[PDB]
Amino acid sequence: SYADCVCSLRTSLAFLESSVATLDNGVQDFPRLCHVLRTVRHYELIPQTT
Amino acid sequence: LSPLEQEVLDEYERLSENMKKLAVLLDELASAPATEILDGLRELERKTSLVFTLLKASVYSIVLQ
Amino acid sequence: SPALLARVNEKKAELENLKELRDLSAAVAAQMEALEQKLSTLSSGTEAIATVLANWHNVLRAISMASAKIPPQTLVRIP
Amino acid sequence: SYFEQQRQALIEEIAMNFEHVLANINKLNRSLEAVIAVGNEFSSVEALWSQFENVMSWS
Amino acid sequence: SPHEHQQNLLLSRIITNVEKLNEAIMVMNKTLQEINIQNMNIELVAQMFKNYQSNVLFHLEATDNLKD
Amino acid sequence: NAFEPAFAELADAVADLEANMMHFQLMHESLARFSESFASFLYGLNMNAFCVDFP
Amino acid sequence: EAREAALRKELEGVRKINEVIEGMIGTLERAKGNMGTVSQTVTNATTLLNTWTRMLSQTEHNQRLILNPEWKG
Amino acid sequence: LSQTEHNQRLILNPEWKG
Amino acid sequence: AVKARQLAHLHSQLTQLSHNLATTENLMRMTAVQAEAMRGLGSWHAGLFMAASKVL
Amino acid sequence: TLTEELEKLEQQITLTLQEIDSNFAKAHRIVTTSILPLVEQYGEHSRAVWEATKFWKQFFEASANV
Amino acid sequence: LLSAHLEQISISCQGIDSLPFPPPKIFTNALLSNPDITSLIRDTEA
Repeated sequence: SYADCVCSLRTSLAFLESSVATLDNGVQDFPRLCHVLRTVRHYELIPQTT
Repeated sequence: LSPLEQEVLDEYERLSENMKKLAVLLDELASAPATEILDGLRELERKTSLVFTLLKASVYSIVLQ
Repeated sequence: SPALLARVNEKKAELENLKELRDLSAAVAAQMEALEQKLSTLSSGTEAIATVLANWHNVLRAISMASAKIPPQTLVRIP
Repeated sequence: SYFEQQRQALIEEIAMNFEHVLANINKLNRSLEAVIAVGNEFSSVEALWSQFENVMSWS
Repeated sequence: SPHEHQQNLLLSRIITNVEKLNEAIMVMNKTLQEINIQNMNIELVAQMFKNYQSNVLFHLEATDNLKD
Repeated sequence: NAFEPAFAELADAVADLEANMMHFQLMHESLARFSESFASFLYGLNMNAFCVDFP
Repeated sequence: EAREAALRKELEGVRKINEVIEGMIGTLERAKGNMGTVSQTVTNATTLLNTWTRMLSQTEHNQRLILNPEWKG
Repeated sequence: LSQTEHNQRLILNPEWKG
Repeated sequence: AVKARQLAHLHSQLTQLSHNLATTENLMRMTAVQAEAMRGLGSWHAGLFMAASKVL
Repeated sequence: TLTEELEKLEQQITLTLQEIDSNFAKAHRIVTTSILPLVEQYGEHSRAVWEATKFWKQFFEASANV
Repeated sequence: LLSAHLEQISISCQGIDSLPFPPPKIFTNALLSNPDITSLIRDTEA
């Protein structure tokens, strides 16, 4: 029982580590653009012609 | 119809207000104590075992030995 | 007695397994926390693109109002 | 039917908050059941010290 | 024996948490699967504008480009 | 008219609430009896120590 | 008018819902106070258990001192 | 389109300021 | 009974583990690709509006 | 010593089991906390993006359809 | 149907809030929270 538990749980954590690792390699650039667009977000619109 | 308007408007206003109260109250009421409860209860297990579970231990030990 | 010595050896192995399981569970929860951080970052990026749709949506409606002219001042908002 | 349109939109808003609260209580109810499930170690223990207080009014 | 009773009870609350956890995960995967369908469209459009930029860049560089 | 199955879901939720609340009521009573026994226990223990505090 | 019938029936159903809501919020706040009592109860229980813990600790210390071959008043 | 490319390259630049 | 429950827990664990790992690996790789796609997309549109600002 | 270590390690085992349960439930709480609404928000914004692409896709379809 | 759902929820609401949950009919708390002069038990029922 415990053998299956440790092996399977270890594999689970390993794949979770893989998940987060690839996510680091593929999402780490977002905060830059997030800060950028947060600075760009100042929007207000009143159509003078309408 | 202004009376129908007043009815549905006021009634739904009460419902929306009550639902906001529901969300806030239910979330806090059922979230805040929950963590405290389980923390104190895992510690309670750690404590109660030292009076009751040890009682079973000693009983088994003596009766078997 | 010696059989019980073997029993405690079995329990030793079980406790070692349990310690490893505990360590793994802690690591799991740590990964869940990290996961939540990354998911938040993802949602931030999505919000950015939602801002982009807001730009083009206002564009389209602004044009359609000018395009649909079928019979003013310059007051606008410049953040 | 302008107010009827408002009625439709507002009852849908009500339904949104309604279902939102439903999901909240569901995850909470799971917490509740888990809590009592962990807390059910008080049957024999309570019975034991119930016998204690019973024997206090015995001798 | 009493230790075993305690262990079985803790194991019971464990198993209940296991089932609740995994049921939530089933909902998670189901949600993501439904979401996934609403992503390929956007992915296609992304690659479309990507190659648009690539090809127009290559052609502008071919003609009298007006970059830096 | 609009929230018929929604109210059916509410009926189910309140049923679960009734179950959990009954367990709370019961278990709190159990703990009340527990606490009262141990309270009176240690109370009298303190009383004996309060009366004949040893050297 | 049919609109008046719709108006009154709307008020009736929504008011029934409101009354049920009022009782529901009252139930929840009552439960809030109950949970507060519960928290205080277990807090006190933990305190007593800790008192017992210290009692057993010092009891062991005292027992070791009692069986010590040397001891004075 | 030209300046858009320039801006895009600046956007994906790891370094950038207001 | 005891080991029946042990293996019941183990079977539930392993079953849902396979499910979760499928979810994890597949959708994570997919979403990483989706993320980079959205990245380039939004960057292109950002520069589009940048050039519009310079056009003003 | 023998029965002493027996009971000691037995208590350690029980404690460790409860600890494992605690960590497990912690992971459960993390998932049930706000991950589901978080992805719902993600998908909502994604849905908005699809509404964004709903326009320009028409032109690509038109190009394919001459 | 409609009234059945309303009545059902109301029944559960009544049965739940009407639950005589254990109130402060407790000795223990004050017994070891209010260290005062000895007496039998004096629940601060003010």
